[PDB]
Amino acid sequence: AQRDYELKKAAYDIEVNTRRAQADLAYQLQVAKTKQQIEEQRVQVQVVERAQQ
Amino acid sequence: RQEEIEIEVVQRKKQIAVEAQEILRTDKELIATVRRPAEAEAHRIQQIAE
Repeated sequence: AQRDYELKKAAYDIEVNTRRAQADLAYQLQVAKTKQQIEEQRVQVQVVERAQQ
Repeated sequence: RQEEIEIEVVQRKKQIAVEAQEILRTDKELIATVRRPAEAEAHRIQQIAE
């Protein structure tokens, strides 16, 4: 009876840990994507600055 | 920053008009400091030679 319960617990824990790992790291991925858009415009100022110089 | 650097552009655009007067100033200045004094110095020689 203990074994029958232990195996389902471990089986469900695989999915819970998997989904938690995804959710945990989901923030930094978007932070990278957002910075990707930002940096393009940060250095775009250099182009405009040089053009007036 | 496009508008900030434009301030430097309009300054240069005007500085050109300043230096245009500077040429004319420097020209008249050379007539009074070089051309006329040299013409006076040359007359002394023609007189003291006699």
